[PDB]
This record gives sequence, structure tokens and C-alpha cells, in this order.
Amino acid sequence: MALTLYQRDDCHLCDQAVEALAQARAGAFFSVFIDDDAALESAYGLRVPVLRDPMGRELDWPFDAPRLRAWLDAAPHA
Repeated sequence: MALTLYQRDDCHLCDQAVEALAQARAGAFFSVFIDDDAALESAYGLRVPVLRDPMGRELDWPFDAPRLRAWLDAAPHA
């Protein structure tokens, strides 16, 4: 319903992502594990740390706090 930050086994790459999120003060969201759906793995795989919105957009893995927020503001929240 809200945001969607795909993650995979081990915490590190996605860890930094969550950091930017928290920093950006995104808020609450839903986590999805790609470690189970090859479809998602093939779709993302390396781009596991992909930020998706309910509007129908995504954000690059590599981002910042103000860059992630500014991207968030681009869309509504709930």
C-alpha cells in the first residue's frame, strides 16, 4: 500500500538503504524479500535495494537523505 523496499539475505547493502530512508524520515513501509521469488531475483537480483512507490515509480539504489526525501515528496504519503 505504502512504500516498498526490496531486500535480500544478509544486511548491509539494504542496511545503508534503510539508513537513507530513516534519515529522510520516510516513515513506515512494507518490506519484501526477493529471496524466494526468482522472478523478483531476476527482475532485481543486484538491484535488490530498490525503492518503489504506490504511485508507480522507483528510486535508484544509490541515493541520499535529501535525494530520497525529495524523491518521496515527489509523491504523496499515508
